Amino acid sequence: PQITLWKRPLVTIRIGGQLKEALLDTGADDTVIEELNLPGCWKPKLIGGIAGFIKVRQYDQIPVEIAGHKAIGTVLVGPTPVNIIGRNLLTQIGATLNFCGGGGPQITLWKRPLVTIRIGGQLKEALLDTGADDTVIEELNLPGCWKPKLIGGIGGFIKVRQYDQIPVEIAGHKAIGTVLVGPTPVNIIGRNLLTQIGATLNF
Ligand SMILES: CCCC[C@@H](CN[C@@H](CCCC)C(=O)N[C@@H](CCC(N)=O)C(=O)N[C@@H](CCCNC(N)=[NH2+])C(N)=O)NC(=O)[C@@H](NC(=O)[C@@H](NC(C)=O)[C@@H](C)O)[C@@H](C)CC
Repeated sequence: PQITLWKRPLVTIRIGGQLKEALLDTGADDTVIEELNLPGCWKPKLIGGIAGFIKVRQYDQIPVEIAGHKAIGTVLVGPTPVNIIGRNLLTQIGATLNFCGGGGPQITLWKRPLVTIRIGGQLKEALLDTGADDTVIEELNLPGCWKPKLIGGIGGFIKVRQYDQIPVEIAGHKAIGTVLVGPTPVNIIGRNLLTQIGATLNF
């Protein structure tokens, strides 16, 4: 399918025989699913996100059907806020990110989808994250007014400053919208700006 990003990219998956809903997440290295039992052997791991680390169980070589497309790979199980399909399995199903519905750059997901952005006069690197509602930038002295906000994900919540109507050029494509500023470990471009540049998921 071709999937636009006006709403969260939620799909049905089948894993262990069970149907579950999960988010297609270009900003996730790995696939992480809420607590459940998987047939077999696992090992403990820690993984990180916007707001810290959590402990998970790693299962290897697990068959997963994602909207009808077959994958077999690593699934992490633990207290994730949302079930997420990460790049380890998105690559198996042939998923790419495409600008302007395919006329613009194609970005494969073998490595993190990092691109150059321009914001407040400054050039920065940022991750294109289909699993982020909002755009979150590293502490930057933007002039202007703001409101407090808290945003969540793996590890909990962080406090940020919400600025509106901020221009953000992404790989040469102009966007303008809300930007959240705070201590994120990676600059994140979320769906609020990805939609403005005609970014789609395709497989
Ligand atoms: C789970 C919640 C939905 C997915 C998540 C994906 N964001 C990326 C951001 C990249 C990091 C800042 C992510 O967490 N990636 C993880 C996913 C876990 C994974 N293992 O793949 C990752 O790739 N982690 C690497 C990063 C390295 C960690 N550090 C280290 N190894 N030293 C890893 N392998 O652990 N989205 C988010 O966290 C966003 N949350 C949301 O969009 C919504 N919040 C919630 C709770 O649903 C909305 C209501 O705010 C944040 C940014 C706010 C806008």
